[PDB]
Formats: sequence, C-alpha cells, structure tokens
Amino acid sequence: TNYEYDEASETWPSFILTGLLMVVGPMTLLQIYQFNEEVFKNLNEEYTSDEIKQFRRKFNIIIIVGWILVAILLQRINSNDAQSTSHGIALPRFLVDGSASPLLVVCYVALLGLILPYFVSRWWARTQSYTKKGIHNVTASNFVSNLVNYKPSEIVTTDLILHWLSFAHEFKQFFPDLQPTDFEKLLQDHINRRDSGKLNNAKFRIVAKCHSLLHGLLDIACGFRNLDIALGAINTFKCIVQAVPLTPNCQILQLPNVDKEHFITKTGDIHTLGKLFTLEDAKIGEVLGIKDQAKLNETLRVASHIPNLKIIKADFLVPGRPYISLKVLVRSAKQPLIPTSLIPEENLTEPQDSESQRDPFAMMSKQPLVPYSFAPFFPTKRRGSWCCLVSSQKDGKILQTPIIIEKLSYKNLNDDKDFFDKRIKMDLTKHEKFDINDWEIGTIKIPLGQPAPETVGDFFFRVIVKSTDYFTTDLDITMNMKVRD
Amino acid sequence: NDAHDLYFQIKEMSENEKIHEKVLKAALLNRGAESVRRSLKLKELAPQINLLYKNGSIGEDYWKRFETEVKLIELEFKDTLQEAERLQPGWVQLFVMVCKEICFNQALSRRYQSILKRKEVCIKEWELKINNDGRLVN
Amino acid sequence: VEFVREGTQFLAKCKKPDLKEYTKIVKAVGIGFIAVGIIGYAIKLIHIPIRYVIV
Amino acid sequence: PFESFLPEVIAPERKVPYNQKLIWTGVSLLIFLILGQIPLYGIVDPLYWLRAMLASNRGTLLELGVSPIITSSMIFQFLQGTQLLQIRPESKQDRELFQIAQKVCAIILILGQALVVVMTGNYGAPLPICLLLIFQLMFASLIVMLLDELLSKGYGLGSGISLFTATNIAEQIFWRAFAPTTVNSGRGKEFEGAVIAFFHLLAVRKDKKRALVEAFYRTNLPNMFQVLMTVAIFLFVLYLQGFRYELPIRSTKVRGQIGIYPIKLFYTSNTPIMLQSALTSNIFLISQILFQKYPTNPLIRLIGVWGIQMALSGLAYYIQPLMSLSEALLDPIKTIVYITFVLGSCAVFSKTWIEISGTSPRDIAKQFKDQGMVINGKRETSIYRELKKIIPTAAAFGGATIGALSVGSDLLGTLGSGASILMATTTIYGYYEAAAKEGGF
Amino acid sequence: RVDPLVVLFLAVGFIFSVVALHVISKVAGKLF
Amino acid sequence: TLEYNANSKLITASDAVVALSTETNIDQINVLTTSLIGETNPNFTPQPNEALSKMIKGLFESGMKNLQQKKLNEALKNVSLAIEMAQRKRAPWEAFAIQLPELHFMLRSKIDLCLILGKHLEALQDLDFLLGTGLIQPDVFVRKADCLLKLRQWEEARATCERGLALAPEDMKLRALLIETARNLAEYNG
Repeated sequence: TNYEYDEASETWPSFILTGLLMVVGPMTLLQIYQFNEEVFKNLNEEYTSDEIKQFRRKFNIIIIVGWILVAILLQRINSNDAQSTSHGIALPRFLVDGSASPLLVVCYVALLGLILPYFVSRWWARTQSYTKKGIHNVTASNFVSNLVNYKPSEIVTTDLILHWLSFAHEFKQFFPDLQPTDFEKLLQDHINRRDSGKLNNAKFRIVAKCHSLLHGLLDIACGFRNLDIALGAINTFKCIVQAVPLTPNCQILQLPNVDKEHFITKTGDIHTLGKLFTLEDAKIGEVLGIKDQAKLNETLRVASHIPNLKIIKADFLVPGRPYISLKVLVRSAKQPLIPTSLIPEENLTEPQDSESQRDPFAMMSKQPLVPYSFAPFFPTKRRGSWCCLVSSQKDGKILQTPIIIEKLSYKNLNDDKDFFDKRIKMDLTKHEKFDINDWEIGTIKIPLGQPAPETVGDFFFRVIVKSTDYFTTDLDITMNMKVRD
Repeated sequence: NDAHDLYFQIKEMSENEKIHEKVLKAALLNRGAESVRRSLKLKELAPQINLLYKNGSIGEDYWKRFETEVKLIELEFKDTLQEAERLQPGWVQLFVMVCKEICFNQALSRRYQSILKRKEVCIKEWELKINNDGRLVN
Repeated sequence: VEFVREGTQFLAKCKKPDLKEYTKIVKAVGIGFIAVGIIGYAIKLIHIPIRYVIV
Repeated sequence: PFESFLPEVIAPERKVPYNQKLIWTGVSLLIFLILGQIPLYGIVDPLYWLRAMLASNRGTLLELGVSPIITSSMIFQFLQGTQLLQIRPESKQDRELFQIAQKVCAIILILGQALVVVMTGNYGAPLPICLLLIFQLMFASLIVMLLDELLSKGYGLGSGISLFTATNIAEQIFWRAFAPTTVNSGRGKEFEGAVIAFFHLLAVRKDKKRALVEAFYRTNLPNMFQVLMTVAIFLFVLYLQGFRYELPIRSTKVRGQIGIYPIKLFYTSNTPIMLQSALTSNIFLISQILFQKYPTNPLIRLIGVWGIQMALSGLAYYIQPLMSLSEALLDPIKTIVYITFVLGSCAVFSKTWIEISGTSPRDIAKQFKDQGMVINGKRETSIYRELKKIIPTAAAFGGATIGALSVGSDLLGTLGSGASILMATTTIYGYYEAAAKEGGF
Repeated sequence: RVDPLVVLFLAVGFIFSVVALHVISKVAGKLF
Repeated sequence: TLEYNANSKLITASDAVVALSTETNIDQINVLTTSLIGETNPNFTPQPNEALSKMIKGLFESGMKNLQQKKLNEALKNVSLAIEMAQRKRAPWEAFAIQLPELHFMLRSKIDLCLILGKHLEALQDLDFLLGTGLIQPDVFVRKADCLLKLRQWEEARATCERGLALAPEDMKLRALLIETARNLAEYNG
C-alpha cells in the first residue's frame, strides 16, 4: 500500500534500539562465555644480523560503542513526551522527502553500478590466476616447458636450479624494474653469504618467497616421474635455507661460527658430525678455531641438537589400499648406537581397534609438531620439515607426489640424558638412568597410492626421507613386496 | 629452440650463392629427424601432462596449448614430407625409414659426446685432485 | 498397532546424535539459515524508500 | 533430434573448490533477490497459493518466477516416466538434444504464458508499451534461466529452485518477526513485528505487569509466543534429521573395502507435501469458482459451500486446515477425518514417489549386484529380502512423521507453515552434509 | 560461449536500465 | 647468420656469439653432407658398410693383441682410436641395432682395460654412460661400485650396490661390496 513516514521521531528510535540490541547481546554473551620443546627460538635471535631484524620487523570497541549509543537512544526516547487503519513505516521523513531526495538514489545507483561488478571482477581475476599449489600460472608453465625439453646429458647441479628459479614470474610483480640476471646474481650473493649492497630489501624478499617456488618445482618434477631433478631441488632447498654452498664437507660448515680459511687449510679428514664428536672437547675448539669458551658452548649446544634419523623396522601393509609403515628412531649426533634387540617390541606393534582400522593415520596425526629451525640467515622463521618420496628399482622413476610429513617427536634430544655420550666408551646402555621405556619412537606412514600388481613374485621398492632445513643424515633403504595371494 | 627455420635460411642463401645440391638434402633430413623426435616426445609425454592437469596443478591454458602443438607437429611433418617429394621423384617410401634411423643415431651420438664436458663437473663438485694419467694423488 | 511397533523398532535400531555432533549440526544450520534470512530481510527493506522515490 | 545453436553456460573442466562455489552461490542469490523487488515500467486474478509456492510476486519483474522452468522440467520428467521419449544413455547426442529441447520449449512456453497474462491481466488492453512490457518479462525470464543453468552446472552449491524457495521462506519468517511497519487502529501505532513491538512496549509504556501480558499474547497480530513455538519446532525437526539406519557392507570384486550404507528417515520429504498443497490449492480454487458461478445446485452444494470467506458444510470444508484449538474441540469428527486424510495423502505420495523415481528396494538390490557390494554379515541371495524389510517401513514412517509435524505446526499456529520450515531445514542440511562428506571450510 | 561474469554483467545492465527508465520518466513530468 | 664455404662445402656460423643448439645442428649438417659426399648412390640404403667395419675389427684386434703381449699401455690407446673411428667415419643413417652392439662390446673391454690400468674417473664415467644408454646387468654394477669406492663416494656406493642387489640378489660379490661399504660408511660417520 501507501505508507506514511514518521516525521515526529516516534517509532524509529525503538527500531534502531532493537536493531543495535539484537547484535550487541550476542557479542556480550559470546565474550563473557570465553608439548614439543624448542630451544632454538631463543638462541636464533642472538646470531641473526641486525639488518635482517630490521627487515623482519618492517614487513572489541564495538561492544562499548554500541552500549553507549543504545544508552543515548534510550535517554532520547525517555525524554520525548510520547475506525480505519493507517499504514505507516518507521523510517524518518527527511530520508525520503527532504533535501536528500537524489542523494540516496544516486548512492544506491553507484553501489549497484560500480562497487559490485568491479569488485567481483577483481576477485575473480585474483583467484583465477593462481594454481592449486599456491603459485602463479606463468611460473608453472615455465617449469613444465623447462622440464619438457631437458636433455639427459646435462647433470643437475645447484646453478641449474637457480637458473630455473630466476625465471619465475612472481619476482616481476615485486620489482618490475629488475631483470632475471639481477635475480640470479642476487640469489648467488645470498647463497655465498655475500652482501647485496643496495638491493637488500629485494634480495631478502625474493629469498623469502623462494620456498613456495621450490616446493612447486619439486612437486612438478615428481609429477614427470623424473628423480634426479627432484633430488637437486631438495639439495638446493637445503642450501638456501642454511646459507652455505653445496660441497662435500658441508655438514660441518652449517655450524654457526666456523672460519673456512682455517678449517679447510688445517684439517681435511673431518666430514660429518659423528667424526667431529669423536674428538675431545678442547680438540673441537682447537680444530674449529674460535677459542672462546662463552662462544664454544653455543656452537656445541647447537651442533648437539640437529636430528639424525635411523631405521628400526619397516615393512609393507596390505589393506584394500597398501600403505608403507616406518619405525624411525630420531636421535642426535651424540648418542651412541643402541641395538634393535633391546627394544621391548611393544611400542613397535600396533593395537587393532575399529577406529585405528578405519583410519590408521589417526595415531600419526597425534604426535607433536617440530620446533623452529636454526636459520640465522633466512629472513623469517621456518619450522623443520621432512620430505619423503618413493621410487621404484626396476627403472628408477618416481611414481607418486612427495608426501611432506610434518609431525614428529624430538624428545630424545633434550638435555636430560646427557650421560649417554659416545666419548665415554664404557658400555653406557647398562646405566642406572637408562630406561628402555623412556626412548620414544616416532612413526611415519606413507600411502602407497598405487594398486598392487596382479602378478606373483618379488618387486623391489625404495623410499627416501631427506631433511629440508639442516644437513643431517637421511634415509635411503630398499624394501621389496612379496606378493603371494 | 628449433631447426625448422634453418632449412629455409639455407634455401634462401642457395637461391643466390649457388651452393651444392646435397646440402639441401642434408638440411631436409635434419628437419625430418627433428620432426620425428618431437612427435615421439609428445606421444610419450601426453599421459603425464594429462595427469598433472586433471590433478589441478598446471592451469587451463597449457593443456590447450599442448593439444594444439600435437597437430601442429603433424602438419609440419606432412609439409616436410611434401617438400621432400618435391625435392626428388619417388623418394618418400625410404625417407621415412632414413629419418627414423638418423634420429636415434644422432641422439646416441650426442649422449656420447656429452661425457668430455661432463667429466670435469664431478671434479669441480667433489674437489678432487687428479693429475695426469687419471689417477688419484690425494 | 503393528505399524507403530515396527516404527518403534526402527527408531530403536536407528542412531540418535550425541551432544558434540548435535551442537555442530545446530551451529551450522543456524548460521546458514540466518545468513540467508538476514539478506532476504535487508533486501526487502532497502527497496521500499527507493521504489517510493523513483516511482 | 535436430539442429540447435543457442546460448548456454559452460561447465568447468576440473572440480571447483568450496570457496569459489560458496561465493558464486551467494552472489547469484543476491542478484536473483534484487530482481524480485524492482517494479515494472508499463504498469499504470490474485493467486496467493501459486505465487507463494512458485516464488513469485505481482508488480515486479519476477512476476513469472520459476514457474515456466519448473513446469517444462515436470513435463519432460513425466514424458520420460511414460517411456515415450525412449531416452537411451548409450548416446550423448540424444542427451544434448533433450537438454536443448528443454530450453527451446521453455522459451516458447514463457512467450505463451506472458502473452496470456498481458492479454487477460489487470494491466489494461491499451502497443509500444505492450512490446516493451513483453520484452521486459522475456529478458527477466532469460536471465533467471541462465542463473539456474549456471548454479546447476556445478559453480553453485546446488540447484536453484530449492535455494530460492528456502530464501523466500526464511525471508518471510524474518519479516514476520522484525517488521518495522506499524498500524494505527484506535489504540495507536503498533509494530507488526513481534520483537519490535515487544521492546517498544517494554520501553515506552513503563507499566511492565500489563505490557508483558499485552505483548505476549496479542490475539490480533503476531506475538512472541509464536516465535517461541517456531524456534522450538525448529530445534525439534533439526534433532529429527540425524535419525538413520546403518548397515555394514563389504565388496567382493575388490577385497578390503568395508563400509556402511546409511538409510535415513527423511527419505523423500520434499515432493509429497508440495504436491498435496498444490492439490488442496487447486481444489479450493475450483470450489470457489463453481460457487461464484453457480448460485445453487445439488453437486455444487455437495462439493462445497462458502460462508463467513471460508467453506462450510461441504467436501471442501473438510479438507480445509484447522485454525486453532477452538475449531478442534468444536467438531471432533472433522478433525479426525482431516488428520486421516492429510496423513494418508503424504503416505501414499511418498510411496508412489519412491516407486516412480527409481529408488525401490529391488532397484537398490540390483544396483548392489552391479557394484558387487554385499552385506557384511549376510549372504548374497537375501539382500533384496532384507531391503524389503527396511525401505518401505522407513519410508512410510518418515511420511507419517512429516504429516504429524505439519499438523502439529498448523494447530500450534506458528509464524510459517511447518511444510516450509521442514523444507528449508532439509534442503540446507543437504548442503551441510554434502560439505561434510566432501570436506571444506 | 558465455562466462559467469557475462551473465552477471547482463543482469546488472538490465537492472540499471530499468531503474534509469523509471527515473527519466519521473523527472520528465517534474521538469515539465 | 651463416657463411657458406665453397671448396670444403662446410657451413660455418659467421656470427660472433651463437647459442648451443645452432652449433649442434650445424655440426650435424656438416657430418651429414660429409657422408653424403662419399655415398654415391641416389637411393642410399640403411644397410651397413663393410670396409669400415673390417677396419674397425682390424684396429680392435691390433689393440687386443697387446694384452697377449701384456702391453697394458698402448692397448687402451688402440681401443680408443678404434672407438673414435667407428664413431666418426660411420654414416649416421646406418642401422641402429648394429651400431649400438659393437660400440657396447668395445666399450666394455675398454672399461675393463682402463680399470685394470689404474685410471678411475674415466672408468666411472664410461660405466655411467653405458648404464644410462639402456643396458642394466650385474656385470656393470660391481665395477661401478668398485670405482665409486676407489674415488671415495660412499653414499652413492651403498645406493648403487643396493640397486644391483635389487636385480640378481643371489650374487656373491655384491654382498661383499655391501659389507665393505657399510664398514667404510660406519667409519666415515663414527
């Protein structure tokens, strides 16, 4: 029908009052109604450069305002003095018949002709250009076009993967002024621990974005069933995370403060962590050349915490879809080797329940997260990771995407069991503090992702578990499935 | 990154410089070999690109670009065969097999030639110290 | 009287939801229904003064 | 089969994620709903039932609504049920021809219906305005049909008809609750919304012991007690959604696949209630028409007599729904016959729909033999006998429960019809369970 | 053939055209 | 660009800096025309040549005779010359299944000779090429693991030993090599 507006402020005050109360009340009631040790999150901030700190730093009132405005409106209502039916509306009169007769209509016409379609178009263009992995489309096109015409002759090194990475498209929108050669030179300056001079705020950004690009390259390489480029990708990612060039003796140059001109020239037989720890405590400082107790303690405490893995038991499992089961023992570089026989065999076995039978990965989904890494030259803070990829043994081709596990228990590294050292050589397993139920055993499960062959016989497989933030010891074992039916 | 326009460049230079006649057949065989190699490469790469597409990690444009390249390569091969027929009368039933062999043979030749360059990469990457006679001197 | 007997048997054979599932279902249904209804109400309200003014 | 080159929206090659689907659903709904408020330009037989069921309102661009689309789909569904089109799934060209025939007959149906309404409607006979007015409706129906096709291709959470119906139901429920309009009849200006008038009387009257008893009952306009009844029935029907039967199943062609087949209680809730409502609306229409046209006749008086308008002492009198408890206690046999009719109707409608739509226990058994799935703890030759002991009883009990909830809502006098509420809840729970079984934000 | 943004632009153009026709027909009588 | 020589009939790139693909294609065309100059028949056949194969066999026998004379220094040079000739002066359009096996058989003897003499890196690279070009048998993995351990690459040593055991696990040498590489790696860590 034909309504009549309130021109004497008789109804719209209560209208606004209830409209505010119905959204305030829920807010008030909602407001009144309301594991894994990490020791690098404190030590990292002391060895990071100051410019990196500057970079990393650089790049409820609604309830009370609603209550007070409700109070004002309530007082305004209380201050007012206040057979055919006359229809009426609650909106005031000057909103429809005053001097603002074209204002409201032009504002609505604007909100219908400009803001909606333009914003929808921008959002569509922003969410249609990105691939599911989280990278641009031109970058994925470039990576596939580079893997297609790739001769088997050229041996994959770090430089070739850097040369592929400096062709990414996400590096153009960041700095439309630079060129691919500038990006390659910047990444070289980062890896060699060299200074950019003026483009530091660009080098840091491109290095920070390098992670997702390397993960995209790894996934597509595993897609094409090409192993060597995936291995190169993981190695280059280690290199960029740790800021060290890839050479034979790198496990010892990943340390915080070691001098190359002294270490390379004096000794040439120390190549890894165990061979290092075999020496005495003063000999380590003497060979590394830092001669500072207050600083030697820090380097020992960081070199005694980067996790090396080891296999205990691994075998197939045959549900409707097979999935591999791994039993690894995460240890540090100091604990001596403990045999497999003393393991009580209880933790290794799996309890058979309906909930566990339905989804066996539920138990793995419970273990804690991994701590923050030790990346004194990576801009942000990164968590450790573990990238596991499976390969066949008949021809040597990757046959599934890399499953990137994240959860693992690093408890066996804590400073509680320091009595278990290798330099004592006194058969330390028979100690009073040794508890065979105290050593925790992580567990990693990889879905096989492919149906079992219908033939009957032996079939070889091979699983790799490489680290992605340190230069520690990894896994490379060959297991075979004995299909018998 | 192709040896197609090189044949046309050689033809244009022959139109004026009076080069010998066998060089034209040589360039034609080269073009044919490249065509057959790319045909095999596409035929053997189709399924994995299809899988990466259906997984939803490549986008939509490259799939169509690939499908177009599939037939562009065949069209190029047919035009090359026509040019070969124009070059010599009754020379099509043997050209296909000659091309099929030269492709594989030069592939092996390149893979073998690569080792002289490949040999020093490992030296640089592992910091070896090798004197003459290829022995180790620690 | 056999039909209600079979009905009771079937309901005893069915599964009644617990609290942790009931609360999630009711939260989802409530938020969806409210998000539809509020839009309907606001679009029915705003078009009264404009349809009055332009016509 | 013939040649056809007409516009149609393309389906995506890959599965679209949850957010790009939800945003499209929301924006399509916003466009469809704005298309329902704007009045025509050429303006200068009221069917409340059809316009309430078909999501249409007079005096706006959306006066036709989804009626031509739904009637074309129903015509082709009936023709496919009668085995006349002999549609065979062995060919895709036949399916393309059928789906393009749907649209090329829908458009001419829109043209015919619009010509009819412009020739008979109350707009007026007095040509440029006529062509403009027919073009307006043509364009509006074309846009709504494209929106339907888009949301049905896969870009949206589901179809369009059910979503629009749920939208209208929820909008009407909220408008009957937070209405800002007022009426002045002797006493003064009173809000037509329950909570609005409740808070207004709590604020300005300052006589609480009388204001509460005046605003809580409100024998003349909607009150808060009806809102309480609505939210109570809402929670009840939502709790009634989880009732389902689960039997364990296993595979035989491929070993190691153990699962559970669910059999819910609300099997085919949607169709029978809207069918029976359409039949009652049509019967009331025809009875009013015959009573208006003919003064008195034996059969005219027997089929129904209208009085104070409402039917009285006739066959149409019995089928009318009850208003309150007063009429219930007045004539018990009338309540009895009405309840039995409404229950038997939904029961038989559920039965015929589960027999026609292809969800018969024999069909499920044949589908299981196709998939090779077998009961976990039972043999193969007994699966059909087991479905015979579950499916019909479950369907009948579900239909009876829907009828009971509807009659209870109608007797309690809720803000909206119980059928509308249950449809809204079941259709949105469909989306919820789809998102749950699929997995998304 | 047609993309979703095409349909949305068609709808927006239709609605804005009807509203503009109304406002022009109204102002025609008010100015003269 | 490109300049055409007159008497040599060799196309040379007269530009200053050219990509690698252009160089490779130009060399291939040079070899093709050099072979077509000698081949006189218009309808050349994939049938292999005879005199070239005879010369190859003669050089191979001249090299192998030094082993009977126990001359371990010149036999390698002779086999290298024979391989170079068989690779160079053989027309590319000849049959594949006859040019591949001769190269493989000669290269295997060359690998054995180079490993016995005392050169290691060349042996490892030859083994890798021979294994990559499509021949996988336990007669290769043992020598590859030997060369790897000789020039101190331990992780790859265990890797190749395991791949080798993954094909003929009944061997008696792969297990000894696995034991030795496990011991060396345990020393390399411990």
